[PDB]
Amino acid sequence: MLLPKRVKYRREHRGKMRGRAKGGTEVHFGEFGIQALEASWITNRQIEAARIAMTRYMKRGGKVWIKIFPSKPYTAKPLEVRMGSGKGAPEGWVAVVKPGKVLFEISGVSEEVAREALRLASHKLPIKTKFVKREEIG
Amino acid sequence: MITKTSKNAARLKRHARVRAKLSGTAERPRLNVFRSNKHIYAQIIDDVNGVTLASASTLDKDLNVESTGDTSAATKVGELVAKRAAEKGISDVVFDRGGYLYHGRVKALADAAREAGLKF
Amino acid sequence: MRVNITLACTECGERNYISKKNKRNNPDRVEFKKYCPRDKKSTLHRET
Amino acid sequence: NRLKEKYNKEIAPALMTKFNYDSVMQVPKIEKIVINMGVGDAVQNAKAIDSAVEELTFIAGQKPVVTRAKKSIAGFRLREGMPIGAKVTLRGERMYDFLDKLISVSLPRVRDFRGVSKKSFDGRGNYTLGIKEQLIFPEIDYDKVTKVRGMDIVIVTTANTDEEARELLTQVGMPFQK
Amino acid sequence: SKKGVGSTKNGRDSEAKRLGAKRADGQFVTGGSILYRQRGTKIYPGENVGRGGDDTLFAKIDGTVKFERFGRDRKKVSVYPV
RNA sequence: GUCUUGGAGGUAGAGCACUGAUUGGACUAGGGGCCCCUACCGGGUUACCGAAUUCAGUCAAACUCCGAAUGCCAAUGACUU
RNA sequence: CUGGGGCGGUCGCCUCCUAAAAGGUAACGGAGGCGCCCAAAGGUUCCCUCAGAAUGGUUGGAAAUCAUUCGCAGAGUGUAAAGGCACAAGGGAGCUUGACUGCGAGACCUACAAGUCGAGCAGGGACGAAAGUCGGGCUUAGUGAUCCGGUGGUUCCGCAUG
RNA sequence: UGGUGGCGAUAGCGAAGAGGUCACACCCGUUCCCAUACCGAACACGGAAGUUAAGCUCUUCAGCGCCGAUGGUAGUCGGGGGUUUCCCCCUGUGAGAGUAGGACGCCGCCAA
Repeated sequence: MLLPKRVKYRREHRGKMRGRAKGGTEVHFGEFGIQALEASWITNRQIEAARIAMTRYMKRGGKVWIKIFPSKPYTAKPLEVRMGSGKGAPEGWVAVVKPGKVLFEISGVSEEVAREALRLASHKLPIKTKFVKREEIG
Repeated sequence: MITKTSKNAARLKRHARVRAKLSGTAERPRLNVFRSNKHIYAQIIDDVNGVTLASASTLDKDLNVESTGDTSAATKVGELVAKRAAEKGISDVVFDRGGYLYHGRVKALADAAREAGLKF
Repeated sequence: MRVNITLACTECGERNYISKKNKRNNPDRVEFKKYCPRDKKSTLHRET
Repeated sequence: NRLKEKYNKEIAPALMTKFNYDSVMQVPKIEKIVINMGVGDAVQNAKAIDSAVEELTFIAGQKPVVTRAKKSIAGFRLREGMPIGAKVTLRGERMYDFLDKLISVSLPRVRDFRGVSKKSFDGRGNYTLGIKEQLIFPEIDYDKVTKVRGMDIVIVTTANTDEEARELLTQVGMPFQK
Repeated sequence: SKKGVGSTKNGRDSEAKRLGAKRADGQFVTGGSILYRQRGTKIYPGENVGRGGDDTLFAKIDGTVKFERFGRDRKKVSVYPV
């Protein structure tokens, strides 16, 4: 449950999501994360559906990171009214999610805890996923 | 502690705002004054070419004063250099004020050029 | 208070202009000088 | 020239022998003193800013300049214009009679005067000095205004570090609080 | 059915006033013709170009038109004759 | 029209150079807590918020230090029409 | 005008975005403003450069002022966005009224009506030693046809002639 | 060696030495010519006691800022395909960042 504090504008365009994200296709702060696979809008409530239902399964766990952040106001005209006549009420918030962008990072956790604590948040997120760990070179 | 602008330092910030007003030549080369502490010079320059056409200074072993670095007797170079380009014949020149005030004895250099002939 | 009032001649008595001026900020019978073509020179032009 | 003949005879070589510099001219000096009223009539409602003229010209006959407010203030008076406090940024040889009127004449007319400002340097060489009284300076008349103000006097040195400047002012002989 | 809800608060727009390169890089250009309309000085004038009241660029003595660079990222219109 | 060549413009992309928004860590001006005392100066406890600043890392139609692909304006060499 | 109409709201002008790298380019799409103000906030000559921060001080305070470094601009630029500006178009002095008559080669834009830029000439100036600049405000808003009446001037006409 | 120019910070910030007879400098004074919202700091003026300290020149550094590739990718003209909020090839273009690297300057004119 997060929202941007004071935005430059209250009603914004919807954009065209395509291609790979500009950056952050690589978990680097913590150990294990989920990387998304499709392009989608992720609302505010679903990261709230994530940071809860990971700390269910992460009773004594490390810090849970979220590299996503919502800044796009998805917008509704009030229902059962005609087309046109002004752009509608800002219905809440919605985040920018390209495919390939590693969503979360979770640290202080072994393999086998991270294959279910990170799995159950992916049932709440509307995007097909894959588990992604780290790598050195480097 | 108090950092000061040198009298050469900020002077070329005052000189370039004259350089954005005049074209250097127009069969009329530009003419600047260099007022040092000791003795004061005069060159005849022109863009585009950058050719110093003819020149002298108060430092000149020919035609000494010999008061050397004081009032308009040191503007004999203002009389001399206009007589020097008079044999070039060129010209009714453009006059740079340098970064100094056209006041005297900086004015008195260019004063000495006009009855030495050159129309400006 | 801004009122557009002509600035007539004194050599000939001839209006010839419009100027913007303020009633408060310039309450006097204001006077500039301009060029009257029927007087061919620089000419004292009071407000009228 | 009693302060002026003081350091032009002994003080500038005395710092050279204390610790070195090249080029014996490389020695800090007295640069400039900026006397201030800062008053602004408290708060513009006197209306006499210009009362501070008569109060200031007899410290030294230097004509002063009222400092104009360079900003509009939301919490007090006023917007820009309507100046706030006077100023003499004196220099030169009138400098070296202002300070002879300070040390042995008017600075003991501070009532509890012993020594002062261990830390009032600006860190890198200026010397700040606040003044809270105005019977201090000698040609001020007690027959005159009888109203109470305050002042600053900002003594400026030449040294890079106030290390060298504080030790300069002690060769000047400035009574500090120790 | 329908309820009547408005309104839009934002419908207005100015008349579109034009800019851009009115000539090209290499044009013969008569005296006093407008090279390049500007809001300000987006490009400076050089040889035989003036500056208008709208700070516009227009050529005095005829000939070719070259768009140049000051250095580092600053353009400059000069007019070279035949 | 087609190739060469010259250009204007800040888009798609990108990245943070600014205008903003933002994740996390160090740093801690200020604050609160808790006590001592404050009858007052003040001090100590923070796994308490926290401005700057800094190490990384995200994102912008009304953000660009940068900037393509074509597209338009022409030249003079043609090769067709 | 209209996502049937009504009610609501808008009708014109300037700026931005949507606008697809020339330029335009729509909707009851997303933001602001405009029906003025400056006798100087105009012209010119000549100077100078910001905001914020830290350091210390007079009642001095989280900040009015004052000093030393930082500070390419985070300041201002009448008013609001875009562009632009420190060699200044930004601040300060002095002298001033070019906030100019007759124009105008030529261009830009476009249904037309319009609107915009102007090098250069003459008349006389202003500022400046000159060089030279000056036909209003850094630009882009702040304004509206025709008809009808009034005012100033008219080596114009005037109903057989004056 | 000084003065004036022309070239995109490859020219610059920063650190460190070295130079002054001549030149540029600080420096000295303010009766003059003229200035400060005040004042010989500046601006103006005439003089030569002191100086490398600062300016300025040269020399070393790549800490910063700058320039700047090749290859490869994002994007994309033009076809062609699809599982069509998007994705895939093929032809040609090709970014941005990064990087190999360059660079803390050249080229004049006059004057001694």
